Amino acid sequence: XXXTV
Amino acid sequence: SPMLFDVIVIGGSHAGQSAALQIARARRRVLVIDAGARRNRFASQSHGVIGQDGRSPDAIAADGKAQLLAYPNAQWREDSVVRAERSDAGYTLICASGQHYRACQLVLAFGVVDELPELEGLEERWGESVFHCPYCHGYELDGGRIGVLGSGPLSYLSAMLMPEWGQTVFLTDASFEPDEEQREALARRGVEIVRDRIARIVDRATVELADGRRIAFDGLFTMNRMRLSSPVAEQLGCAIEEGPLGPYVRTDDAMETSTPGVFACGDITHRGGTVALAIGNGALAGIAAHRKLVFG
Ligand SMILES: Cc1cc2nc3c(=O)[nH]c(=O)nc-3n(C[C@H](O)[C@H](O)[C@H](O)COP(=O)(O)OP(=O)(O)OC[C@H]3O[C@@H](n4cnc5c(N)ncnc54)[C@H](O)[C@@H]3O)c2cc1C
Ligand SMILES: [Cl-]
Repeated sequence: XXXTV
Repeated sequence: SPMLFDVIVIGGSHAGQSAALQIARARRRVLVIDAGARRNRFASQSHGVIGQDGRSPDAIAADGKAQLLAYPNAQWREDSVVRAERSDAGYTLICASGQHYRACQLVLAFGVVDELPELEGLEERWGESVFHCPYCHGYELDGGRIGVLGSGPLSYLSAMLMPEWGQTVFLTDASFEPDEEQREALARRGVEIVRDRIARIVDRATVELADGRRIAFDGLFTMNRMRLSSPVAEQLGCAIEEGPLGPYVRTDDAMETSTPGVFACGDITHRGGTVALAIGNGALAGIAAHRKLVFG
């Protein structure tokens, strides 16, 4: 991951 | 009238199949209701799933469905859930076909829908030369030229990440101006910034700018917004939170939503986004749904 992870 | 199940899974892709499989293996009656439109139906290959790297997404989905339905106590309907209600007799589901189904518990696994930037030519290239996730499609660009299509503050992060996969141009599209510190960071990552508004995408992945310049790329990335596939979560009063790229259904660390007996997995949850993540949190949701069946 919903983003950078 | 309506058929009774212990658990109904709404959505029959990777997350829903993984959840449904745990319940099937617990010898409970589980029904999957699936509308047949997976998020990844645009790319011809899937990557990043150990044991399935390179395989066709349709084949992955097909194998999973067949091995779930090998359990007599698992069933499938090709249909769309339009309305969900909480009654004393658990949950009641009404489908686009008119069918009603009832369950003690629900697993929401209906995925998200990509809302693509309004750029001429982008939609027809989606999943072929325009992508969302570099872990899924970066490798195959072979270290070539990559355009990051800017769409607000978060695109900066994408631009910083993309040099891992090739020479990156941050096409801000006259929408976001990196600050001083951001411009320096982008500079040391070797990211070129192009600020001109974009007219359209032509060729495979060539960007035509407002001044007529054309910049050819081997692939383009967008950090586009996404919506929930279904209002069902909202109808059941599940807490929905606004993430960086759109809404997700809130869950505890066992995949239970704010509404008891309703669980959620896959892209609609906070830490979804890839097939591997969906398989894992789907399995978690299924075991958790079963535990609640048994212990209340
Ligand atoms: C172009 C593209 C390429 C991608 N490539 C990769 C890759 O290579 N590797 C990777 O790990 N990830 C990839 N992804 C990400 C991946 O597609 C998702 O992480 C994953 O499919 C999510 O699974 P899900 O089971 O959470 O959602 P989905 O796969 O989107 O499936 C949800 C299902 O629920 C159904 N549904 C929706 N609403 C209803 C309703 N009201 N009633 C009944 N059914 C409903 C849908 O029709 C759909 O079948 C890619 C995404 C895109 C867009
Ligand atoms: Cl993608």
